[PDB]
Amino acid sequence: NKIDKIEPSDQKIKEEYNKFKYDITKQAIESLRERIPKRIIFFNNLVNVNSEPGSILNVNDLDGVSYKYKINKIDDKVLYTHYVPSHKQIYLELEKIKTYASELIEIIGNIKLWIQLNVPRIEDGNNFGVGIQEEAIQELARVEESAFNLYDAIVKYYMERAKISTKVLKYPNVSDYQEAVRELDEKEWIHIKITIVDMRNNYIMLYDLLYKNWEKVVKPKN
Amino acid sequence: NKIDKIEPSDQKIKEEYNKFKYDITKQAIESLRERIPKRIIFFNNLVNVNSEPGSILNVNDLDGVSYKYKIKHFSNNEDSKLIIDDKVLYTHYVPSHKQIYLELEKIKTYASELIEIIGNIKLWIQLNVPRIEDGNNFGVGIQEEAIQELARVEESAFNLYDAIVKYYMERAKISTKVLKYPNVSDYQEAVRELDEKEWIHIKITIVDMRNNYIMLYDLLYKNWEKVVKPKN
Amino acid sequence: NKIDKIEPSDQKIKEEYNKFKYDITKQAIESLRERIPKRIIFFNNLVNVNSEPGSILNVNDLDGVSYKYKDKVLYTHYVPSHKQIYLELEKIKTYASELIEIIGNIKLWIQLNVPRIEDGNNFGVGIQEEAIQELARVEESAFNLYDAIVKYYMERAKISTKVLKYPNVSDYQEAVRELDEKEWIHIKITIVDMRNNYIMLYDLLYKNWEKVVKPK
Amino acid sequence: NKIDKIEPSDQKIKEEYNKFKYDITKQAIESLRERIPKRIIFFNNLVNVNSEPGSILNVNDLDGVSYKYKLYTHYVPSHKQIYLELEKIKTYASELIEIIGNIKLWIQLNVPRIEDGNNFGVGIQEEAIQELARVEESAFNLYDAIVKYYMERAKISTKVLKYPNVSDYQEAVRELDEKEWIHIKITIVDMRNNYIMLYDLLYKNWEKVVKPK
Amino acid sequence: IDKIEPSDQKIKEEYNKFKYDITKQAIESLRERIPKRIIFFNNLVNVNSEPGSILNVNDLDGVSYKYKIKHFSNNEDSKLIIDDKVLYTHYVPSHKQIYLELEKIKTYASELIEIIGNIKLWIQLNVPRIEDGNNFGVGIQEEAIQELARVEESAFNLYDAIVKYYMERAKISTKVLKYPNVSDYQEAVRELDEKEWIHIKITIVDMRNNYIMLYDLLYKNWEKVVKPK
Amino acid sequence: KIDKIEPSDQKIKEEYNKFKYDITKQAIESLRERIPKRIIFFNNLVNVNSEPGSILNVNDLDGVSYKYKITHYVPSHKQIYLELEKIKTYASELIEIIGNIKLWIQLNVPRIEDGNNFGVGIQEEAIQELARVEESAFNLYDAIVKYYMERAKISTKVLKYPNVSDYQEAVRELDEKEWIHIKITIVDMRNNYIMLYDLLYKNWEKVVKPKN
Amino acid sequence: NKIDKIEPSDQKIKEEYNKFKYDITKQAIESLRERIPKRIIFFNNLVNVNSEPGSILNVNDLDGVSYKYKGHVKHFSNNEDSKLIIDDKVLYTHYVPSHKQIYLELEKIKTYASELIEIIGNIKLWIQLNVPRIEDGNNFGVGIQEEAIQELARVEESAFNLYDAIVKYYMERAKISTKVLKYPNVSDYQEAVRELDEKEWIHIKITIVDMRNNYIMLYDLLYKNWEKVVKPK
Repeated sequence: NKIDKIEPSDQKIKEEYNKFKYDITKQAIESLRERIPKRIIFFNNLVNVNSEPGSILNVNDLDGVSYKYKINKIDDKVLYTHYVPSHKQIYLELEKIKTYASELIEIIGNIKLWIQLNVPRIEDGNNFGVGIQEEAIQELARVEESAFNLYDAIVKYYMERAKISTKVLKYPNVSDYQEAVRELDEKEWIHIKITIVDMRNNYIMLYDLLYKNWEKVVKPKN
Repeated sequence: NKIDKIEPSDQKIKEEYNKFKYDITKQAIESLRERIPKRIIFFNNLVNVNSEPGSILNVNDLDGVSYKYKIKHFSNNEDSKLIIDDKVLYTHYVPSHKQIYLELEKIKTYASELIEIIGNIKLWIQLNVPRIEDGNNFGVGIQEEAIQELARVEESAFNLYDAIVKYYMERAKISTKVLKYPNVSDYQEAVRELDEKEWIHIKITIVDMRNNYIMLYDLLYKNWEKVVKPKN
Repeated sequence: NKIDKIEPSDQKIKEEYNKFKYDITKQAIESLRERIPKRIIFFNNLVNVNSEPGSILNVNDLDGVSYKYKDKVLYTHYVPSHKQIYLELEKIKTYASELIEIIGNIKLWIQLNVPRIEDGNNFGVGIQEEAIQELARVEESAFNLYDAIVKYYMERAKISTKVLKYPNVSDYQEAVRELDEKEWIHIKITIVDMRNNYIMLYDLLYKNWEKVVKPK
Repeated sequence: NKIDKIEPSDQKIKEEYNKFKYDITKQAIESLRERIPKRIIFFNNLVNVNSEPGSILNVNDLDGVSYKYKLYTHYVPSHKQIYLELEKIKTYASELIEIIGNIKLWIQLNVPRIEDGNNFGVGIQEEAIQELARVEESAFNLYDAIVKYYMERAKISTKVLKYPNVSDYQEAVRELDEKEWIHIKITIVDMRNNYIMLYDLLYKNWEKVVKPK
Repeated sequence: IDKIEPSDQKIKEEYNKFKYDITKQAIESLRERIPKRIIFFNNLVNVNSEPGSILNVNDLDGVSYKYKIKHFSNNEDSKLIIDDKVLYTHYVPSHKQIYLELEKIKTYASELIEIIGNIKLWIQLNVPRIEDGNNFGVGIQEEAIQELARVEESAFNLYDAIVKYYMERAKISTKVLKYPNVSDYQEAVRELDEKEWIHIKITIVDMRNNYIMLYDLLYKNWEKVVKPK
Repeated sequence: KIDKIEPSDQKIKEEYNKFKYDITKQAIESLRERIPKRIIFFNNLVNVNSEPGSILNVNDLDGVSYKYKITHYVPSHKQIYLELEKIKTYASELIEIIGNIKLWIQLNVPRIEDGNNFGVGIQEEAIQELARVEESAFNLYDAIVKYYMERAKISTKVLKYPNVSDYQEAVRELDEKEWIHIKITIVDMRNNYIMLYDLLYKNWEKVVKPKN
Repeated sequence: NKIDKIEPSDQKIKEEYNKFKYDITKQAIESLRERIPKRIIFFNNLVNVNSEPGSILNVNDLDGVSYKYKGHVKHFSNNEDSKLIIDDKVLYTHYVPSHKQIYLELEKIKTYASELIEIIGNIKLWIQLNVPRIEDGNNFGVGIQEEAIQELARVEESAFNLYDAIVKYYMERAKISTKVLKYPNVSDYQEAVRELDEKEWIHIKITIVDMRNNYIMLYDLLYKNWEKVVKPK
């Protein structure tokens, strides 16, 4: 009543699948030999490890005047007596953050998939090297998950900033609402810079982790 | 009060039941030999592993202009406030993202077929769990691990249907805020970001399809001997 | 510190109680020999395992035009309910009602079959607990369907309220459509989970029947 | 650092205290020999185990027309039928809480002095107290759940008045009533089944519940 | 330096007196205060009562304190505009019967926290130096403190719950005024009062039963609570 | 590279060592004097010898002077305000005293080694209780803001519904709750000081030298 | 399936990578030998351990009168403390200032938190880079390394949350001030503003102590376990 072999029946698909496992290995090795070290230097050029404290995580280049509450005393924000514009400077920086996050997820996802495809058949005993594989997969997914949540967090920034702006329009002299907008912008600005450092450091620990344990990641058994 | 057989009494049902267990095994084997490999190539053809970094998870092909706030019902009164049927009424038009709609429809298709295929492979293994015994059940642990990984992918795809309703609800809510507060520019940026978020989530969903289909296939292929006969 | 035996004092009650334990066992065996297998085949006929992928969990047979935004007062804002989904939801509740009755009595019978607590040689009693737990999970799972149905109508009503207030904000109308499409899928997934739960319970009891009845 | 016995000082209270321990034991035994079997047959007569599937948990006896939404004012009445059925539930739950609490307390009063080893029978006692407390807490939550029904039904009814043509709000009232109707009957079955498993559990492990050592 | 006895000798004595005074109060509670309260609460909810004679609602006034479809005597049952804000003159009385019963509940809870609190503290102060092994009696001490703390914390939450009753009753009563056509809002007030009435009585039983299981627990394991080693 | 991490600046090394000396000084001073003084102090406010119900009562609570008045305002409970200020003082001094005793024990955990570190568990047990009481006192500042915010909300409802009496009963019950909560806090102060002191005193030998 | 070495192909990249690992070690050692002890004494100078009880966590230096409701910029100067109709919507000209004293103190907190995040991240990364190749057995010292990394991340996340709490302060103060404008008859709303400011003043000072204590607890942890943190094998 049964056959118990599950090789793909279509021989053309069987080759395309095997070509796929080859192509991943290329991308995985390629990321480790070229892409990732270059990205380490890239983010380091943005947040140099040798910087003195407070020279990275500061708020001095943050424009606190161009994008605050304004009064007016084929169109735009001119038919209204008071508007509250968005922080274009933070917008431009957030756009860069998403690019760093996308390219990270692509790179990490294929390296993680490659290690998963290298996990051997489950057996009893002598699978200490498999734990190393699992630790690497775990750390890769953790970094990947962290970058994935950035896209949703950015929508929350605009939604939260907009809510406060409505309150500023209703209570334009209650100053704590305006300080809240400023503080929201300053917080997002700091979070952006901490994200960039996390990029730099994550690429480094992931590269260092895989490099040290490369022999067990590839051949986890004898 | 001491009978110890519970085979179905109806011989027609006994036949229909046994045929059902056969059909499961049949469909499960077919999914592994053809349906899954075909989809591995399919999704890879959509998000190729050989793509250059940033060429998959980008937003360059997302129309960010055709479906933003503009300045059909109630054709006589455009962009106005009405009092109709004793209630307040906004004849302000804010369109949906026709581009995202078409992509979201395809996602549900990928999710539907995944639940059907993965669920049956999971069901087949579950129905293949042996009688509970003490000891010598290491192979049962392999069965449980496979069922867990199969169930995780299945549940992840199942959550997509509910999440899509939230996209339209969330997009609709913010658009109301743009209509009430055209001065708060962040409400317009929030709509813009929401579409960008959904566009990225769509593409990451497709990659997860590709990768889940392969690791599940690769996992089952490697442990196939213990998944079928966990004790002999 | 007086007398320490507790058989029911009224002898007529003792008979009705013993009769009750007989009536459960009959119903429990009957559920395993006929009621559950008959229902497994029924739900499979609704979501057949032999269907091509996507032909089960789809939305092709869902009417998406008859019940969208278009008598009691001299009104203009009328928004009907999805009569097609209503009929399917009514069928779901019967499936859930019949499940709780069938599974609950099988569970009670197994509970009544747990022996006196003793130390050791109770591996089969652990099997009994697994069966009772799995039966209770399926019972609890089906039980929550009634509340989920109330939420569907409530959620559809709120969105429909939003469509009346913002008749040109198109995403509110998409949200109604997607809500109905979601329920249509959930209805079918509910039927699959019914089918799969009944058989996994049946397969579980069948394989371990000896330890379920005589764990010692 | 003075005196190390804590027997009650008042001899009249000491007598009343022991009488209470006697009265508990009496009530508990009476509950197991008469009160619980009597209710098992009682609840079974309301939800007979021999009923065909769906004949218990149905909605056929639920009035779905008398209590729906009605110059012209418009009111929304309560489901007087569900009111009537919910009142009985609170009666069933109250009598259960009274009965189980004293049986649970009696076993608690029968838990021995803590010793090392040979306290396997105490585990039987603990298991029994756990199940009694579980059933008691389950019945206790019914009073708060009933207030939510009226609160929830009132909320939806407000929406029907505000949006009298959005029919899903009217379906929500109907569905809520059908949900409460089903929950009522599931509660009655849970009563029957709880009384039986509690009685069956105590009967089987009676020797260790009374003499754990 | 490695000794930390108090430098002030008057303080050092007062501290020893306090440990003595606690031991005094705890024993008094076990010998007199607790048994008296066991009988007291039992006289309120006698164990010999037939089922339903305790947890019923027959003695609850459900008619005197419902909304009748005093300040601002000129405009009765009306909506006003004062200081540019909305004003409702509508009168809705409080449930005076439940108020009197709740006041007693707070008294029972206050006396419980004081009595149970000192017994718990006394046992805690009797925990020996932490050592490895031969600490089976310390587990008994820990078990007693846990049950003592559970009863104490349970009673402590009653003060907060009583505020919620008045807040919830007022909220629903507000809805009855806004929606006199929604009959379920009127049913909700009734059920809330019936719920509080039942909860009050179950609280009284829990007082009775907690006093007994606590007294029985300490008496049976008294030897290990004082000399766990 | 190089494998020493003594502070490079010789001036900092002295300033740092003086700090660790000052910590030990303050912690011992707290255990020998500050804490026992607090035990007697709080006991004199909630005497253990009090008859039941004489502590946790509401008899001394002014419940009429600060109710809804008559154009209509709603005043604050000045009596509770004065008692809340004292509560904050007790909590501040507690955090300061307990924090240094906790910090000193944390600074006294030895170098990590494998096995024969039963005494380190005692240190951890002591730190856990010290932090628990400190965290409990820390939340008092936030809880006080909630009192006024909650009281103001109810008073807002009383102004909107001046004849719905349950809203007025809610104000009264809130004040009575805060009055009781204040006193339970003082007892918890008294009891925590003793349980911490008694715990440290009994296990003092292992708290200081957990390994010999 | 070919070669299983993944050294960077460009020798130039290997130099910047190796230079980077050296530059971290420099920064980490510099932080442990100089930066952190300096910070310990600094925060101690703000909340001195030798202070008598209640002299630190008090409210005596808090201006609670200058900024309550009767460097900002008053708007709608023609209509003061009134309701207006602007862009067909509701508007309250009412002026309610911020607490400049709390503002200045919060600005200092953010610098303390930023410099902490910068310092801790490099020490943590350095230890992460110093965790050896995974091997079976003799990895008791790696547990020390992991424990050290764990505590470093806890402190780093703790400081990170200060920025959001500061946004919450202003939002909370603004809402209550809104209530004071609507209900000047409810005296408890005015007390809530006062208590909110008093709460933040205390939280500011407790934050500074938590800084001080975390810097020393991290330094004390690394100093005592230095041999196993660097060479666990």
